[PDB]
Amino acid sequence: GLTEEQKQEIREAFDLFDTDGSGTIDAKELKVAMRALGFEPKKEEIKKMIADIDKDGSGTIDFEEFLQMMTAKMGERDSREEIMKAFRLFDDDETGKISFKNLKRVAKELGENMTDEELQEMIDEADRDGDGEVNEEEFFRIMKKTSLF
Amino acid sequence: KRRWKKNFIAVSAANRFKKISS
Ligand SMILES: [Ca+2]
Ligand SMILES: [Ca+2]
Ligand SMILES: [Ca+2]
Ligand SMILES: [Ca+2]
Repeated sequence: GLTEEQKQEIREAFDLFDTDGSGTIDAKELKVAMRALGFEPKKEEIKKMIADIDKDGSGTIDFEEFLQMMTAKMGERDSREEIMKAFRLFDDDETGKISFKNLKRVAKELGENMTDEELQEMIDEADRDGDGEVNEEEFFRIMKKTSLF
Repeated sequence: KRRWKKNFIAVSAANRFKKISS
């Protein structure tokens, strides 16, 4: 059973695909978001993404369809590699740590309108060992996913 | 806090959609 805070966080994530704020992800919004993140999605690959999550035949994913997607069961092994896959999406320069610049790169692709101060406070709060970057452990930790690391 | 997790959930979603395609 998800708290309001966990639903809210999913919703804020939903909001980054739904740029026109219609309350749905269309196929063209999905395509723009996947390219930006560096996956090279194909027109037909997008049709399958859309069809598999939209359960009411609208051709769009609303927050409730997205919310099933983002709360479906997953084993611990699958979930670890999930966090890991996401950490490596950031690590662009393959250095083993998430730097200010990684984050700035990723916030921009998702269309976050963040200042450097706001990015630095995001770096600052995860850091922990005071090195100015975010390693694997402290990544797991700020995601509130400690027992997986 | 929420910013970190928000990014996580968006990038996790990207990763799920990619998984669906293949
Ligand atoms: Ca929309
Ligand atoms: Ca729908
Ligand atoms: Ca890095
Ligand atoms: Ca650190």
